[PDB]
Amino acid sequence: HDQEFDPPKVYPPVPAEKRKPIRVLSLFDGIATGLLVLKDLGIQVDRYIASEVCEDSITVGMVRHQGKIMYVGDVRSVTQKHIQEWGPFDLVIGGSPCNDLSIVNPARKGLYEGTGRLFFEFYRLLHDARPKEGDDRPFFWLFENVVAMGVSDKRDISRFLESNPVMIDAKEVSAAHRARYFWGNLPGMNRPLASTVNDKLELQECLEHGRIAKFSKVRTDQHFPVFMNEKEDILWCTEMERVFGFPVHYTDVSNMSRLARQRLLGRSWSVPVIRHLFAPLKEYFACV
Amino acid sequence: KLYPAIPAARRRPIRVLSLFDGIATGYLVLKELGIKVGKYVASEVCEESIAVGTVKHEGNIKYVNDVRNITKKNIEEWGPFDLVIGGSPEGTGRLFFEFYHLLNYSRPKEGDDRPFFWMFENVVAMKVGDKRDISRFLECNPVMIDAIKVSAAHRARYFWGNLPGMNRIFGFPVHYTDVSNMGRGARQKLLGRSWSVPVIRHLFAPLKDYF
Ligand SMILES: Nc1ncnc2c1ncn2[C@@H]1O[C@H](CSCC[C@H](N)C(=O)O)[C@@H](O)[C@H]1O
Repeated sequence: HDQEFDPPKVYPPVPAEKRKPIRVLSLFDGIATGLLVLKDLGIQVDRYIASEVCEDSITVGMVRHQGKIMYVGDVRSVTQKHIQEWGPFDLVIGGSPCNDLSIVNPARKGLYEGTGRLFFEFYRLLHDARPKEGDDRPFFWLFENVVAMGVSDKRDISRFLESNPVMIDAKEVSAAHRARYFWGNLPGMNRPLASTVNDKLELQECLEHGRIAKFSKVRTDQHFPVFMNEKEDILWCTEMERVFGFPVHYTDVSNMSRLARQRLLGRSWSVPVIRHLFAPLKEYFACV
Repeated sequence: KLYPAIPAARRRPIRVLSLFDGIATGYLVLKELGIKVGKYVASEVCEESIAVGTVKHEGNIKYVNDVRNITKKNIEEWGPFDLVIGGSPEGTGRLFFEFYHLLNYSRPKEGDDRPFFWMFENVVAMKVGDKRDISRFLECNPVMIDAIKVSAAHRARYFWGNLPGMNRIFGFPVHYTDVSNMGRGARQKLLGRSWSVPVIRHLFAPLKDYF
């Protein structure tokens, strides 16, 4: 599909003597997957600012990052003054809530409802955190969304962000079936999925003991995908974290139920997919 | 917000970025403002107002086939725009965010002291959430200009922009409203529904002083 045409801006590599840690703005953070991947790659983080509403996700971040995260409330409360007073950013990330962007809803409300239009909030903060002309600072940005969108919606998003959406499927690097569009200007945006041997490709490596995988991988019949003691059992939450690439026992931070952990892990990013995406940032920024 | 004034001896033509207008309001109303407009841009998805604009204005207009085709190269190729207007004909937020996306790329950068003027207008069918979110997006507050002090038929609009003379001094005009049109039903459909004559000349009034 060639509807628009624009070259991706490739920044020159900075040497090690002018190497600086990253300043990261994370708009729709949720479960703090971005800072988790950044800490796993061994990258020094000078400032991480997450604008999260949901208190369970804020609790996930406060437990798993120990007060490193600077919290904002709603993204509508962020102005241009808040962007220009919190220093210039080096990495902007986010994925808008796809309640009305997904075409799996028969009665979907579209891009221009209060769940979808938050994307434009992103664009506004994309417009504020972007450096002006004449500044050769390497500025990188990343937007995530689902594959189940309309043609006009994806076309308008691609025109607004001015980048080619690469499609990445979790089955090439992890044990999940979800294809996601990624807008951004990272180097090697469409390079193939370098599967890490430490990543759990099959489903059975993500299971616990005493459980047999019925399928080869899981999706995002009135049965259950795991047999347990010759009985079909629901897929566990820690096993869901191992499928989604998270560390073991990650989203157990408060007194939330099983349904809350499902709602948090469903909306979260895939750790291996991000690790692939954030990989070339290591040569552009600080290392630890 | 107040900007310093340029002397009026610098007579330069006006670059107009008119968005989702359809029938060309900006080119015609700036022709009958009394200043020379340089180039005009027109684009609309619907075909009726594009047909009216390509028959009426004799083809002195750069036309774009669709509003979903203008890129940053289309902004920087046709010169930096001094005037950016959005003329109103679930596509309400569609037209607004198209206007805001193209306004972000026509806004002068930090260092340019160019006098930049823009204008957005919208109907009174706006949700309170739409109101407060869009007022966060534009970082400004609109003004209500109504047709209860100036006209008989109901017309109420709220305006955002960089156009002064909008806080307390403006009341109701007397001459151009009563010499504008006669009120009949077909004329209520055509020129009474039309949003070209009533306030847009007053919003383009403080622009002719700079150029
Ligand atoms: N207006 C808003 N501003 C900021 N966050 C919001 C928000 N509305 C909802 N959220 C929260 O932000 C998250 C966006 S949903 C997708 C999250 C993202 N894909 C991830 O990496 O986890 C949701 O968990 C939701 O609870």
